Amino acid sequence: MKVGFIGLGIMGKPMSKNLLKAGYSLVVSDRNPEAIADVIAAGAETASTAKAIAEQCDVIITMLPNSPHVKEVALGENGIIEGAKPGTVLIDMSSIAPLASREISDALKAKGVEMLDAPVSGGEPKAIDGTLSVMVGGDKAIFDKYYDLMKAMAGSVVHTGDIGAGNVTKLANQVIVALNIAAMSEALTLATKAGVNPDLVYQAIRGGLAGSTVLDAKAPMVMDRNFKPGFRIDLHIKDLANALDTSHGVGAQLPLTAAVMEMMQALRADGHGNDDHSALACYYEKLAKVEVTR
Ligand SMILES: [Cl-]
Repeated sequence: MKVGFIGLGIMGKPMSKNLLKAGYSLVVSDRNPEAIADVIAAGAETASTAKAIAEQCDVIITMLPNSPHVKEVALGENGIIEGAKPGTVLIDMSSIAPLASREISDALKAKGVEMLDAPVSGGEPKAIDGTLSVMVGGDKAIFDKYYDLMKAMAGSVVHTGDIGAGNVTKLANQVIVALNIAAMSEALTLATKAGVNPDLVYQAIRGGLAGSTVLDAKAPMVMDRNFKPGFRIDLHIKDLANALDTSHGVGAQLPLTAAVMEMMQALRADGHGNDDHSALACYYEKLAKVEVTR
């Protein structure tokens, strides 16, 4: 097993380093040569194209921002499909529209290339420490074959259905993450405006029914004025767009997501698109005229 890994960003880079630590041999690529250099310094090899990675690796992980990027890497000129022999597996760990996962899977299947959609959750801290949750769609046999590989980056790896089900699960995930952040922001801004120190609020509630992974990850960032990604608002906008599109296709009911989407549009318009999604707090701060600080 040489394992391909394409996309060495905020999530991808630490994930690849966990695979190296677990003893896997990697051939890596990214648009940033410095990101490649960092991962080769940890033990990886590299190649000049996705096609060349696919020529050398029986399994390839992608960790990319959106469907256009995955489509270019998987299907485009010098892409995976041009180098992959029948039986090669793509594990796309990107968060992309479920329809796009299915489209890319069908295109790869025509060449005999298999695919799992295995997006993740846990944020940069859990990408680093290897305790991500992974949620996967595709064939059970392929899931079972690469469970250990995926588990080397993760605290949990769960099969959720056929191809695309990983990304459907990730849409549900991203609805929860956005709303949990917004809810934290709404509540902390209320308490601050009403004259109670939000750090004492955080300490007081974190152990009860209001406790969450978002609360412990993001309340400190907000109060310390640290909005460095992390996970950019612009990427969360793409995920909510996908969630809303899916909801409108199947007739689900997404009122709170629809509201938080408009908040994120306001944040993007006010220069916060490249901030961590904890910057949802800044929306509330600006409307309530108070800052949530230590
Ligand atoms: Cl997408």
